[PDB]
Amino acid sequence: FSEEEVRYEIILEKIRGTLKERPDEIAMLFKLLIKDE
Amino acid sequence: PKQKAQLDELSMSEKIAILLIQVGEDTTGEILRHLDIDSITEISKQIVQLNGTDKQIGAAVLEEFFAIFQSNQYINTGGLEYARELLTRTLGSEEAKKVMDKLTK
Repeated sequence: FSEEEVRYEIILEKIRGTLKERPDEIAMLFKLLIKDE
Repeated sequence: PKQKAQLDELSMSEKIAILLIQVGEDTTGEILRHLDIDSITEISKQIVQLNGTDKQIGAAVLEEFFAIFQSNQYINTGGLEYARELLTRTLGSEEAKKVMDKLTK
């Protein structure tokens, strides 16, 4: 459990939580990000 | 250096599949069920093709999306780690740590 491995787990857990929290909004965010580029 | 080169040529759709791979099947299924078929086709294709990407490239992708969610208010916790990533990018590892120590106090 290096500092790097633990920091990785910090952001992964919050990103997972955000996706679970509002899946329809993140799905559209992803569409909009793709269309932007 | 090769990883860096490979990271900067990922399309946004490739980055999204790499993010989805790392969050796991259950959470990925939740996103895919709210996408249109053409979006699901493209993202599903990259999940199959980018399975087993280097973990360091995946971590760099997560950090990129972490900053997006912080700046748009989807994530309102973990400010310390966000600061740590920001200061490391802007000041480098060793001056960022001296800021970080003062920042935690």
